[PDB]
Amino acid sequence: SMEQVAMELRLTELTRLLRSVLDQLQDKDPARIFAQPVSLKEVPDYLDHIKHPMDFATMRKRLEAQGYKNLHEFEEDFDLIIDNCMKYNARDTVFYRAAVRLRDQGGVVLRQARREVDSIG
Ligand code: NA
Repeated sequence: SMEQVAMELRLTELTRLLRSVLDQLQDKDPARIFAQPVSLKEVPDYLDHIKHPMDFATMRKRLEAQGYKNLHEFEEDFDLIIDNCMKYNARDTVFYRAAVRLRDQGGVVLRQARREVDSIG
C-alpha cells in the first residue's frame, strides 16, 4: 500500500533528524566516555549494578535499523547513558562529571529537537 510507503518516508525522515541529533549529543562527549558499551571483561560485575546499559554506538545501531518510533524512545536511551553513569560512578569522578556536562549541554539540543518533531509532524 501507498499508506505504508508514506509512513516509511516519515520514519525515514525521523531517522535522519535523530541521526543529526545523535551527532550533536555525541559532540558534547569529546572524551568519548559514552562512545561504546562498558566492557564486561574490564568491569565484570557491571550487570549486577546496571540492568539496562546504554551507549552511543548501541544507540547508533538501533537508529540505523530505524528502531526509534519517536523522540521519546530516543530520549529514554540518552537518559540511560547518563543515569547509569551517575549511579555506577561516585560524584567526585571524571565519569560522573562528564555525564553531568553531557546532560546539561544535551538539554539544549533535545529542547529544539522536541519542537522540530512537533513542527514537522
Ligand atoms: Na552511586
